[PDB]
Amino acid sequence: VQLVESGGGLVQAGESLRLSCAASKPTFRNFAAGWFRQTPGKDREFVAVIEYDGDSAYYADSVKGRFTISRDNAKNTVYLQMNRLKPGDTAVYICAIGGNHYDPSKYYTADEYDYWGQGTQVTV
Amino acid sequence: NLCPFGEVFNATRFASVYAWNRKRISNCVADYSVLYNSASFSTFKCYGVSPTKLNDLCFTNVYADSFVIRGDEVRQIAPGQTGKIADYNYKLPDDFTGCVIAWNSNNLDSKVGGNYNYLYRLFRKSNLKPFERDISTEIYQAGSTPCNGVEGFNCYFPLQSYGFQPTNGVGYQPYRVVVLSFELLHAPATVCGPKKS
Amino acid sequence: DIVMTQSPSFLSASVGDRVTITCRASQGISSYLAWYQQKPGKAPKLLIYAASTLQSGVPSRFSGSGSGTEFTLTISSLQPEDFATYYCQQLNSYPPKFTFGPGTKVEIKRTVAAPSVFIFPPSDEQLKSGTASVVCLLNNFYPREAKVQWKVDNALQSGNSQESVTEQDSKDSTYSLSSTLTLSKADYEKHKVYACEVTHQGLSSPVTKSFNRGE
Amino acid sequence: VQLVESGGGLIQPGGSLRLSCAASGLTVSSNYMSWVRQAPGKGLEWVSVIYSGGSTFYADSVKGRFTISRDNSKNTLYLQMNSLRAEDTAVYYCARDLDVYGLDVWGQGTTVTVSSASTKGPSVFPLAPSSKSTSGGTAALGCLVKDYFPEPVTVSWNSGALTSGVHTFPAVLQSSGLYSLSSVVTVPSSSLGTQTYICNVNHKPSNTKVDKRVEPKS
Ligand SMILES: *[C@@H]1O[C@H](CO[C@@H]2O[C@@H](C)[C@@H](O)[C@@H](O)[C@@H]2O)[C@@H](O[C@@H]2O[C@H](CO)[C@@H](O)[C@H](O)[C@H]2NC(C)=O)[C@H](O)[C@H]1NC(C)=O
Repeated sequence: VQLVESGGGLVQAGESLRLSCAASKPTFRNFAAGWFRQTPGKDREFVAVIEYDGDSAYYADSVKGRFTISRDNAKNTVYLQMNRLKPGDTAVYICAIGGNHYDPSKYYTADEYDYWGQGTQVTV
Repeated sequence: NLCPFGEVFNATRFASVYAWNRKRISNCVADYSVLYNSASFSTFKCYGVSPTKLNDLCFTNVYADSFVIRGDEVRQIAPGQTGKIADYNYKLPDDFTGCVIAWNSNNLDSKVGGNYNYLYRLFRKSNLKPFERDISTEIYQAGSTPCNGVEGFNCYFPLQSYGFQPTNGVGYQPYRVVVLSFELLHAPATVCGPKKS
Repeated sequence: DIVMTQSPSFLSASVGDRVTITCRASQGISSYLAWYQQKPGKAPKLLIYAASTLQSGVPSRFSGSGSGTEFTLTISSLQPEDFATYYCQQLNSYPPKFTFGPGTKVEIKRTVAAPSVFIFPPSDEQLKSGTASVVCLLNNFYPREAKVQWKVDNALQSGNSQESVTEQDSKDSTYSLSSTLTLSKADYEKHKVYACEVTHQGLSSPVTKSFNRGE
Repeated sequence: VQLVESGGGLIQPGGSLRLSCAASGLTVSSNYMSWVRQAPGKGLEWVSVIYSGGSTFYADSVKGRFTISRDNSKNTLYLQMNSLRAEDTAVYYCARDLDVYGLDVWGQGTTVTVSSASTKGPSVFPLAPSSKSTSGGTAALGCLVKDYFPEPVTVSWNSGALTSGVHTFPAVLQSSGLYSLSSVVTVPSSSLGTQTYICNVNHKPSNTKVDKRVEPKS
């Protein structure tokens, strides 16, 4: 199963961008889909996560009120509407797909997921 | 009738992963508060279902798989994973609809000198199919010369023993794993939560 | 990541001695320990697996013991072919598949031999090129532990020298060391006395060989 | 049972190189096959493993740049190494992995050297004897083989006639990325004015052959 991220590029402060992560298989509807960013030099950092049904979501405090997550299992794709982008947000954004956990704190850990992607470089 | 969850979770002995147990749950009411209240589970992740709504849903048939593996190998009990457990012992399908529950069992499956009664399959030519159980004990041929049932060079027993000692690290410690599979076919539902029928 | 350690790093012994080398783990790895022997220029050779089981073809003098955080490799009677480096390896780990130890070098023991010290001035051919290399040589000494300190006008020199040590000699089981002090031609002509001080067990006090620029 | 390795050599940073491991006496497709590397003057480190079922795993230091593979018709293991850095310089070993049983079968190893330094011929400078090179009847002399790349170099004394007392030191890598080496010899101090002493340094990678005559000093 392959995960391909798209929708990244060069943008400025205040301007918005939307990220996408398509799934090769229709099984995407049964997993939880999350977003991580690995700023060059540093390690992975959690951004957002959406559950398979979409009836529960969790954002990080750094992007709470600025980013929005959505999904469309018919297209097997996750969405990350990135608004009010600051230069620190410059990173390769990777989308992760794993299980729906009873404890939502597991979404913050990257090792609690199963599939990962290639990443898309966003520059502000 | 309530669903038999104590016999799967409170079981005095779990099965080896190469010979994992499967118990068919049918025609019963299932209350997941037994697992909700207990804060001993290290892993509780569900696929195609949220773990919090399991008391509101019904299923036509539920399968309960149980075995013992290492903590470092629990992550392999998930769709699309690789490793000695996922490839040669227990393979979850990519379209898996169910839950995976695991908890540490160092207090129950560890012996001072070493508990060697838990086995996993180490040698196999090909990867297992989803939900496949291989209980074969035939000598594995690693070369071009036949073994003829005799162990030796390039001729090894396919199963290996875990070394489960209480002084082991959390990655080497035994973890008891329960896998719940859910099917929703065009058939009457036999396993229902208490909130539903 | 479980950390593996070995003690000692270097160890001298004679033929027939009981040799015990220890490998330790940061956490309990049960009996997931393997011992290897590597000789200079060769691939590692498996000696003991499962922390106690001897590999087929390995002499019985090699013994393995321990479980958990401490493991021991014992050679009851040291033999001339066992003089090599020994590594320990943790098995079935995560994230890496297996992690080796720092290794332990087993070397031959003999009587203490003092080093002969020779300092060599730079050549005029090299001084034409604009560089000046001064070489100090330590010949036929034991133990290998020795200190070579470069002094330029009685100023201890650090950061511009490099050392090279030979393996134990096949005949007298001694070592040989060379220290090369490299500096520019302009720097070399700003000073007069170039000394090489050697401290060693066989020397009652540090021996210093020195020359003056321009003979 | 044996493992024959080939493919190693000199490569520049960012280049690519393919390692091979021919197997006899064991079937690669039916075994855990692993690549292990050992940096010069360092310890051993795991690189990659290929399962008998096709599953491949890599160390975090080589993930994304290295690719393990096998050919059943040739019974040969392969290791594709792309985007090589200087820290990948090591002697690479292919080995049959038996998990808890260890790595029993090893290959002879192949050398991978990643460096941007050019191939340069050695400069041989005489190491002349003197009273500072004498120890009461024993005089020492040698040759300094400086600034050469890559390894190795061969040093003989008087066309291979002088062997006793000769000490050729292991080469050290300098901050310039080039190697330096010294070969010394202890001779009777009564022969400095009679016997001639010549060191023969040969560097095949640069086609350099030098015979430097070490004449005595004050
Ligand atoms: C089988 O079940 C018993 C039931 O006790 C638990 O009580 C809670 C702590 C909860 O977390 C649930 O797991 C159970 O309802 C297990 O624990 C023993 O319980 C009795 C009291 O009922 C107590 O006296 C013992 O000390 C408990 N033993 C422990 C904690 O080790 C028991 O361990 C279970 N056995 C297996 C093999 O799973």
